[PDB]
Amino acid sequence: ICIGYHANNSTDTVDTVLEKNVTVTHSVNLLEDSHNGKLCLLKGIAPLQLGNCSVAGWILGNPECELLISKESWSYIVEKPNPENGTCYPGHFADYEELREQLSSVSSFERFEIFPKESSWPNHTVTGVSASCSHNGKSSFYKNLLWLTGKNGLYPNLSKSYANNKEKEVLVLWGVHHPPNIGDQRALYHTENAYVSVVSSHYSRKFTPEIAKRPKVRDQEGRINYYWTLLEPGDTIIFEANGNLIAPRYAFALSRGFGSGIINSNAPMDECDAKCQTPQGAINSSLPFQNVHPVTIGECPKYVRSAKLRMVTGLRNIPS
Amino acid sequence: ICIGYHANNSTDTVDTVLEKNVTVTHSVNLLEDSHNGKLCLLKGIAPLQLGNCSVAGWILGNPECELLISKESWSYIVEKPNPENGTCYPGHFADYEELREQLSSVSSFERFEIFPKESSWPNHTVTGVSASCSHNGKSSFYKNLLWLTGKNGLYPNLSKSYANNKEKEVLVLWGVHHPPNIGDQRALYHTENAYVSVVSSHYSRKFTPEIAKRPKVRDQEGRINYYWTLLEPGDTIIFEANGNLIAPRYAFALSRGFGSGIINSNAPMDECDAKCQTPQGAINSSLPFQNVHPVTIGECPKYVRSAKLRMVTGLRNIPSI
Amino acid sequence: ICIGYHANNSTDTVDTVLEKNVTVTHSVNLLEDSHNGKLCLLKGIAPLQLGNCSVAGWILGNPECELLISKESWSYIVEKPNPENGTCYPGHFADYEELREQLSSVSSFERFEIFPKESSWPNHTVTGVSASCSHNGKSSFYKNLLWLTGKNGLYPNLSKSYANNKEKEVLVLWGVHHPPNIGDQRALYHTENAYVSVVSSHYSRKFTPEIAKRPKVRDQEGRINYYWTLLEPGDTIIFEANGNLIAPRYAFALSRGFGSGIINSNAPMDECDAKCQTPQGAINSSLPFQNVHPVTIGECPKYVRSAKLRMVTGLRNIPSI
Amino acid sequence: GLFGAIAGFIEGGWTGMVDGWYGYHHQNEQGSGYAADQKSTQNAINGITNKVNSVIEKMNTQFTAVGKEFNKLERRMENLNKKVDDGFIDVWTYNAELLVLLENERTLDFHDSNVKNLYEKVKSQLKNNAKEIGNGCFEFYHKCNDECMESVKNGTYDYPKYSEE
Amino acid sequence: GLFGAIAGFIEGGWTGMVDGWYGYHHQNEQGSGYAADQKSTQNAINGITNKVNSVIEKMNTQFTAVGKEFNKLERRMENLNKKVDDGFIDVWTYNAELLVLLENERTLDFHDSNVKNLYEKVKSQLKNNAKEIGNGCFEFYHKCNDECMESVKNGTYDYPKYSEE
Amino acid sequence: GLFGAIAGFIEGGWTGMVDGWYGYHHQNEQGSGYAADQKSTQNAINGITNKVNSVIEKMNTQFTAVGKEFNKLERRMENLNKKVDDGFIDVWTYNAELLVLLENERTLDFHDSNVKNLYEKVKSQLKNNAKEIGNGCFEFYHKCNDECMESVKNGTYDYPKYSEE
Ligand SMILES: *[C@@H]1O[C@H](CO)[C@@H](O[C@@H]2O[C@H](CO)[C@@H](O[C@@H]3O[C@H](CO[C@H]4O[C@H](CO)[C@@H](O)[C@H](O)[C@@H]4O)[C@@H](O)[C@H](O[C@H]4O[C@H](CO)[C@@H](O)[C@H](O)[C@@H]4O[C@@H]4O[C@H](CO)[C@@H](O)[C@H](O)[C@H]4NC(C)=O)[C@@H]3O)[C@H](O)[C@H]2NC(C)=O)[C@H](O)[C@H]1NC(C)=O
Ligand SMILES: *[C@@H]1O[C@H](CO)[C@@H](O[C@@H]2O[C@H](CO)[C@@H](O[C@@H]3O[C@H](CO[C@H]4O[C@H](CO)[C@@H](O)[C@H](O)[C@@H]4O)[C@@H](O)[C@H](O[C@H]4O[C@H](CO)[C@@H](O)[C@H](O)[C@@H]4O[C@@H]4O[C@H](CO)[C@@H](O)[C@H](O)[C@H]4NC(C)=O)[C@@H]3O)[C@H](O)[C@H]2NC(C)=O)[C@H](O)[C@H]1NC(C)=O
Ligand SMILES: *[C@@H]1O[C@H](CO)[C@@H](O[C@@H]2O[C@H](CO)[C@@H](O[C@@H]3O[C@H](CO[C@H]4O[C@H](CO)[C@@H](O)[C@H](O)[C@@H]4O)[C@@H](O)[C@H](O[C@H]4O[C@H](CO)[C@@H](O)[C@H](O)[C@@H]4O[C@@H]4O[C@H](CO)[C@@H](O)[C@H](O)[C@H]4NC(C)=O)[C@@H]3O)[C@H](O)[C@H]2NC(C)=O)[C@H](O)[C@H]1NC(C)=O
Ligand SMILES: *[C@@H]1O[C@H](CO)[C@@H](O[C@@H]2O[C@H](CO)[C@@H](O[C@@H]3O[C@H](CO)[C@@H](O)[C@H](O[C@H]4O[C@H](CO)[C@@H](O)[C@H](O)[C@@H]4O[C@@H]4O[C@H](CO)[C@@H](O)[C@H](O)[C@H]4NC(C)=O)[C@@H]3O)[C@H](O)[C@H]2NC(C)=O)[C@H](O)[C@H]1NC(C)=O
Ligand SMILES: *[C@@H]1O[C@H](CO)[C@@H](O[C@@H]2O[C@H](CO)[C@@H](O[C@@H]3O[C@H](CO)[C@@H](O)[C@H](O[C@H]4O[C@H](CO)[C@@H](O)[C@H](O)[C@@H]4O)[C@@H]3O)[C@H](O)[C@H]2NC(C)=O)[C@H](O)[C@H]1NC(C)=O
Ligand SMILES: *[C@@H]1O[C@H](CO)[C@@H](O[C@@H]2O[C@H](CO)[C@@H](O[C@@H]3O[C@H](CO)[C@@H](O)[C@H](O[C@H]4O[C@H](CO)[C@@H](O)[C@H](O)[C@@H]4O)[C@@H]3O)[C@H](O)[C@H]2NC(C)=O)[C@H](O)[C@H]1NC(C)=O
Ligand SMILES: *[C@@H]1O[C@H](CO)[C@@H](O)[C@H](O)[C@H]1NC(C)=O
Ligand SMILES: *[C@@H]1O[C@H](CO)[C@@H](O)[C@H](O)[C@H]1NC(C)=O
Ligand SMILES: *[C@@H]1O[C@H](CO)[C@@H](O)[C@H](O)[C@H]1NC(C)=O
Ligand SMILES: *[C@@H]1O[C@H](CO)[C@@H](O)[C@H](O)[C@H]1NC(C)=O
Ligand SMILES: *[C@@H]1O[C@H](CO)[C@@H](O)[C@H](O)[C@H]1NC(C)=O
Ligand SMILES: *[C@@H]1O[C@H](CO)[C@@H](O)[C@H](O)[C@H]1NC(C)=O
Ligand SMILES: *[C@@H]1O[C@H](CO)[C@@H](O)[C@H](O)[C@H]1NC(C)=O
Ligand SMILES: *[C@@H]1O[C@H](CO)[C@@H](O)[C@H](O)[C@H]1NC(C)=O
Ligand SMILES: *[C@@H]1O[C@H](CO)[C@@H](O)[C@H](O)[C@H]1NC(C)=O
Ligand SMILES: *[C@@H]1O[C@H](CO)[C@@H](O)[C@H](O)[C@H]1NC(C)=O
Ligand SMILES: [Zn+2]
Ligand SMILES: [Zn+2]
Repeated sequence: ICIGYHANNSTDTVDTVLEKNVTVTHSVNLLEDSHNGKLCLLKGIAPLQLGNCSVAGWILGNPECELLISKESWSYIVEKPNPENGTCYPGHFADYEELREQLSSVSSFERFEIFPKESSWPNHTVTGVSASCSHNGKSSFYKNLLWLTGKNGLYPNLSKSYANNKEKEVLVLWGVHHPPNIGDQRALYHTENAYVSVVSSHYSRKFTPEIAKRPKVRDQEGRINYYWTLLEPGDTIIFEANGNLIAPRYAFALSRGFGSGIINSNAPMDECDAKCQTPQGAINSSLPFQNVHPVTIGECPKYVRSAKLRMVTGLRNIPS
Repeated sequence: ICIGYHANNSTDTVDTVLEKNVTVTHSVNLLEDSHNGKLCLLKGIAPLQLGNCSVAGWILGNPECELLISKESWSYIVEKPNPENGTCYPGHFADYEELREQLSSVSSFERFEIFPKESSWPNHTVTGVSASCSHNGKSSFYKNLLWLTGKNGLYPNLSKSYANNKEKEVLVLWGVHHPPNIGDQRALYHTENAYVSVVSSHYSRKFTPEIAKRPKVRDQEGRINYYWTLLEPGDTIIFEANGNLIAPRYAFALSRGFGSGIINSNAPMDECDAKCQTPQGAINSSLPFQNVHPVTIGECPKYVRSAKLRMVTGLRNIPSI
Repeated sequence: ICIGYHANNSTDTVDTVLEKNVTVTHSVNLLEDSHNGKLCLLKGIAPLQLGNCSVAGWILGNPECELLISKESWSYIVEKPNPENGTCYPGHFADYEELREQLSSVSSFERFEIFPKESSWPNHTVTGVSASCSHNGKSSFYKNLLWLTGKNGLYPNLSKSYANNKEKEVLVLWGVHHPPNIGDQRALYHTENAYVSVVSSHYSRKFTPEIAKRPKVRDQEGRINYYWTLLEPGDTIIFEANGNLIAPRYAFALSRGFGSGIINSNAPMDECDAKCQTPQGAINSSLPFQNVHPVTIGECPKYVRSAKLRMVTGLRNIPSI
Repeated sequence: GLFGAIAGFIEGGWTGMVDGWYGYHHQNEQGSGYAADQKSTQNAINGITNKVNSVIEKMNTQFTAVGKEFNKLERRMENLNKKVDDGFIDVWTYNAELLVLLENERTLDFHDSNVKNLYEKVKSQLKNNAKEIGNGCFEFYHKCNDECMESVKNGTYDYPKYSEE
Repeated sequence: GLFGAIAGFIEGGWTGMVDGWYGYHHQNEQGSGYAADQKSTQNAINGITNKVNSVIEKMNTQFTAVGKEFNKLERRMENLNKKVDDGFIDVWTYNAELLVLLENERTLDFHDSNVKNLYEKVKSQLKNNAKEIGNGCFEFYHKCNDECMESVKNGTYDYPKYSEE
Repeated sequence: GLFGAIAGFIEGGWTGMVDGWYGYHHQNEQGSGYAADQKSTQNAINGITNKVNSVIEKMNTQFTAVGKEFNKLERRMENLNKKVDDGFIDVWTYNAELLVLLENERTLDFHDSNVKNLYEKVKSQLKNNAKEIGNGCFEFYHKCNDECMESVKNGTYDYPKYSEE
């Protein structure tokens, strides 16, 4: 009778302390390296795939973002690294990176017209576009904002209020226009002082137009600075202006949720129902570690820089 | 002669690497799980109990915070998650969250009347209160700020200066008021242009009033924006305004220290002494780990989400022959 | 025949899990504790030694920082903990700390006269200095900005544009002057309105002078606020103004690079070629850890608070034949 | 390695042996073969399954961790985010890599103990009944058939020693 | 477990023995009883006391750690704060749980070593002086009285072996 | 300590022995001396060198990390920054110190095993050819010269026992 141990044909290398390249009979992967390569769903729900639009263009309605206006639910957001459709008319997006974080929290929308184009602004012209915001061969403008202009040689004092009876927080966006000439300012709003007041119960900001010559971006010398605020259930927001107001047309009743986020990726869309998604692809998660991408969405394994993570289960293999 | 080992009836469960539920002769709970349940003292000194007041009210002196004005030294601060007093006059508290962090460093106060109400402003009416800031049924205002108004149909040019001889940093507070009508602006301050200048050697800001209609908050259509700055030893602060200045009355000479903090807690106060305080209760720290709360104050065991942290000391237990 | 083990005279104490003070035959220090004591070079290239100047003064051209204007390349930057040469003419430095973080990435400069003193401003006097910015006994001014004044009782509408053809981001600086009196404002710019427009395709700001009496710092009651913006390749920056514009004179075409940084250190400069530099001194990095300083430059050992970290290699020492 | 059995006085494993990690190779007149042990084998499998499972358990699944997008004036905060993101990945990498490295040695030393502990419990069984060659083998002076040989699992022996001294 | 003593060739512990972790149960004609060892016992307590204290030493007390309360426009900075605070709690929770888990197997095997180290040093003393039964006991050829029995702590024996063959 | 060799049945080391970690001290009539082992020493050197190299490998070089200078209305971001810097220093200090502390006992016990593994393979070779005294030494009944002495590392023995019984 002889007492011994098992051995097989296994070529499973393992790095232990005091000895490398140690072949062993049994082990376990312990690290996920392969990925699906495609943009999957997330436990059924589909991601907000933005295409050529940036979040700025998606939420403001860059007219070239026509198709994104429909979708009001999603599991996560995917954005191109350099989307050419966004603030089609030049201007600054106040707290833009934050609105990304606000929306990165959002799980569902209720897009609704706070101030309907027809009948919200009588006595003010609303038929105003820019070649900067051109769509389908014609000059256009954002679908969610609205350019108020003087009507019949007059831009009468403006004052509009909205009441949040949506029992959800309502994201209102608006803009202020700065003409390049004093000529453009006088012909457009028929006044040179021009105030623009926006008041919620916890938000106040008075904008005044700074007229000056600026370098042409999207062949436009003027600018429209884009602002926005959250309006809690019950709150009312008061709009007052003498001219230069880029009024809100469509707003959003935001629904908050659990882990969502914006990712950058060139991976294609598929019908796979993955539980974890990364910019590189989905992951069929069973292991504790992974090394495909630090960006991750859902229930996923911890990302690590490692290549191996061997972890023997059996014993040394010694044939011959 | 026989070689063997000790054993008892101990039921001390322990998870080892190759076996869970391993019974052992001796072990030790390496993790603290029980807590005092009350807001205790911290090495004898008591914490600043804000009651129904928020930091906004305590530092501005919400008349309804009558009782917090005495305490001027403390080990830590307790705040209700949703404190019902605070501002009381609607507006923005410029940099609120930083000022909370500023006081989180403070170990003691010396509240003093930088601009005494009586004799600071002759030729300016200083008798101003609001129903929005009511105390004991009557209309009132903050204890530390002051609302200057026109006197005899006149709001003369204002310039008041303070030079810091307290050789401690002085937290200077003030505010600017925004009427809803042009009438209130004109009827109250006797001018519609209205400037408000506040200039130190490290702080300069010019304030101008924005008149407009706003949603009613605390039955008020106007607003008062609350500002503030620390003024280092030797420095001077100059307040100038043509109207709309809520002048400072009391400011604070800060003494900085280590270890205080702002915690939110509904646990009650007692006379127990304790080395560690959490929003949940005090902790009698002798272990290196704990799991009652991630927020902690004083000298405490490091917080972990763990439930056991057992750590056997003895060996396996095998009774009954 | 007997079987035993090695021993030597080694006094290497080490700590095991169940025993302290274990003397052993062989070990390794595993932790770097000694350092060079001097600010050395880094793989040959030398640091931008700022001397008595602060970043604000170096990049603005504080006349007292005459000698720093030449250096346009470096491995790292050193600042005295209390540099007495900076913004000689008082004012706010808009986003100073950010401009510092901006310069931490820059590996090379290209300082060039964006708006040449002679020929950039005819019809405006540019020979304006202040005793606050005195250099070598005479009042001077910043070497990179330029003080535009009235000429022949007129401050004509100003407009100067620059186009970035350097294929690198151009760090443009400028400033706005706020007089203390209304007298100085009218006497200096011949107007009380005074606008200042600075416009890129990604930056727009209109500056206005807030005139008020302020505490004299560097015996000056006025102030100059320092603004700046990086200008992207292809972009153009337009400056328009009615007065109070401290125009840019010299700009910087920044070249970004790898791991550089700003450190505070009072150690002297030497000629050593260290692979790692810390505020305390250089480190001849071979060990995996270090404890001289948490701040580090180059490729260095991980900083830890530890004192020993021995790690035996040999075995227990049992001498005496 | 740590114990003298594997790669020590038992210089190899047996490709012939399947159905387990440890066992025996009896050389009897009623046929020979590699009878795989049962008690210590399943015990080692139990222990190794808990090691693995008790180790992946200590790793909570990474939930949504995405980039943060700072603006032109927030480089400091932009770097701080990177310092946190990287500083932690560095910590989890080390924790992950150092765990397999050290605990792999323990596992081999763990198996070594089991085989060496199996070499015992038979020397404690075959007290005087067989000549021990230091190769992990026992030549019986006995003529132990496949009935008493299968009695190495328990042991109720036709005990009398045969004169072989 | 790792060594064969506990739950191995000594399948149980002695409730009778107190005054130590290891010891003996001598069966002499002058009375029996559980004489608990001292040297290996106090030596073991020293080490376990060192391990425990050397482990809690490596854990500095916390201190005041307070929330940070951000505003409605500082959402990014809030998550980064939540990312740092949570990220560190995890690194400490994991480490703490993984430490007792790994170090428990080490302590249990340490007592195993200590016991197996005591089963020896008596076989090394009773070379030909007693019959070794694999239950951790030694039946003496000698009639070792309660004078030489306590001389198992050291051993200065009237050594000549008596035949029992 | 963990194994019975060091401070156990071989209570000491030999200053005389150099050129290796383990070996022998033969006391022969043809001269004595400290012939240091070769195979077990260099094998232990390979392992501890890999241990060390495998430990510092797992520690990335700290590239530029510098202070960040926050503003007067940025106490919060200033404190959060310090919370990160300190938190990571705390984690690396504990990871570093706890590793040498734990790995020190493992390294010492590793040598213990190597020596106890050398005490065997010689007790296992000199089955009946030498007297085993409990001080880690073997008294030859043989007068083993400098030919069979280097034949204890290996061996094709003039095996027949000559009587001393
Ligand atoms: C939604 O998103 C889509 C993208 O999917 C976007 O459509 C693109 O819009 C841009 C304009 O913003 C278009 O780029 C233009 O291309 C024109 C033709 O291409 C020329 O150059 C290429 C390469 O050399 C040649 O192959 C070709 O034969 C042409 O020479 C071009 O005419 C445009 O260039 C100038 O023209 C206009 C007015 O005439 C004016 O904006 C500028 O003068 C402009 O830029 C000039 O060049 C540089 C730029 O590198 C600039 O720095 C410089 O200041 C300008 N010069 C002067 C004197 O000022 C421009 O390059 C593009 O073709 C469109 N389509 C596609 C498929 O890309 C929509 O506009 C978006 N809709 C929204 C947001 O509503
Ligand atoms: C934080 O915020 C709250 C306010 O939101 C405040 O709590 C209340 O504080 C007030 C005092 O301002 C309490 O209100 C009443 O005061 C009367 C005075 O009591 C006598 O006490 C002595 C000796 O006799 C003297 O000093 C004094 O002059 C008086 O002689 C008292 O008569 C009131 O009692 C009850 O009567 C009515 C019935 O309708 C009711 O309106 C009161 O609210 C209270 O009703 C309820 O009954 C029972 C028994 O009291 C009680 O179990 C129940 O909780 C009460 N109500 C509620 C909603 O819980 C009363 O004392 C009042 O008790 C305090 N609590 C509440 C909930 O209002 C805190 O003091 C603030 N903390 C600070 C500022 O530190
Ligand atoms: C940061 O800021 C300070 C001030 O800007 C500066 O250092 C201090 O001040 C001066 C620099 O302005 C330092 O050096 C001086 O050198 C001059 C004379 O030496 C010769 O210098 C050059 C080159 O050789 C030539 O012009 C010519 O050869 C000069 O003769 C002179 O300015 C100083 O001389 C003495 O007299 C002045 C009055 O003019 C008096 O104020 C000084 O205190 C000084 O007395 C000397 O004190 C020092 C202290 O020990 C020492 O040298 C000795 O005891 C005294 N002199 C003698 C002969 O024994 C002076 O030599 C000066 O040393 C700096 N002081 C300290 C304490 O360091 C830094 O250099 C700046 N760093 C920068 C800008 O990077
Ligand atoms: C480049 O860097 C150099 C440093 O190498 C700078 O120079 C140093 O800094 C000061 C400005 O030049 C000089 O400081 C001096 O200190 C002396 C102390 O007695 C004295 O000469 C002055 O200080 C006070 O002295 C008097 C009191 O009796 C006052 O009349 C006098 O005006 C000063 O008074 C008050 O000082 C306090 C400070 O606590 C202030 O709070 C008050 O505001 C001051 N009074 C008033 C009315 O405002 C004098 O300041 C120092 O000599 C000088 N030189 C050196 C070598 O350090 C350069 O300025 C700098 N240049 C740049 C940046 O362009
Ligand atoms: C993102 O941006 C790019 C450009 O800004 C854009 O890619 C364009 O997509 C559309 C559709 O995929 C393409 O428009 C087509 O152009 C060619 C002909 O040159 C054809 O694919 C189409 O013509 C035929 O197809 C259909 C019949 O089977 C009919 O639809 C049609 O009448 C024709 O018969 C159509 O003209 C365009 O060419 C590309 N450009 C590229 C790929 O460079 C993309 O759509 C944008 N994504 C958005 C806005 O979501
Ligand atoms: C210190 O804190 C106390 C609370 O602890 C605070 O007093 C409370 O204030 C609110 C508002 O004054 C009260 O809540 C009210 O409930 C009553 C009846 O139950 C209503 O009349 C109020 O309704 C509104 O009425 C109109 C319709 O909406 C509006 O035009 C108007 O603006 C009112 O908001 C409101 O629902 C509450 O009763 C009191 N009292 C208590 C005990 O809570 C006090 O004001 C704080 N200190 C200071 C100085 O403000
Ligand atoms: C080991 O053996 C089986 C067949 O006996 C085979 O399927 C497997 O691929 C082999 N692996 C090798 C040779 O690496
Ligand atoms: C490492 O890899 C295999 C075994 O893992 C084997 O060839 C040898 O040990 C090493 N490689 C070479 C080329 O020797
Ligand atoms: C717009 O026009 C008429 C005046 O022509 C006015 O009576 C009416 O009320 C106005 N509607 C508004 C301001 O909504
Ligand atoms: C305003 O103050 C002046 C300051 O000298 C003083 O004469 C008087 O109290 C006031 N002026 C009046 C009452 O005309
Ligand atoms: C009072 O100050 C205002 C602005 O500060 C100014 O217009 C007015 O001339 C001043 N009155 C004086 C100096 O009498
Ligand atoms: C500052 O000066 C005033 C004099 O008006 C004095 O009352 C006060 O005590 C001084 N401060 C200190 C700390 O002494
Ligand atoms: C709890 O508090 C102290 C302070 O840590 C501690 O030493 C003591 O044993 C406990 N009991 C009492 C009554 O303080
Ligand atoms: C550590 O050991 C050294 C050398 O054996 C000795 O000098 C010193 O006293 C010891 N230190 C202790 C036990 O703290
Ligand atoms: C001032 O400069 C402008 C152009 O920069 C020129 O038109 C004008 O004639 C100049 N005036 C002089 C030189 O007096
Ligand atoms: C660094 O300095 C010299 C040159 O590299 C070298 O001889 C010395 O040993 C080094 N010091 C260390 C590694 O502490
Ligand atoms: Zn369309
Ligand atoms: Zn000079």
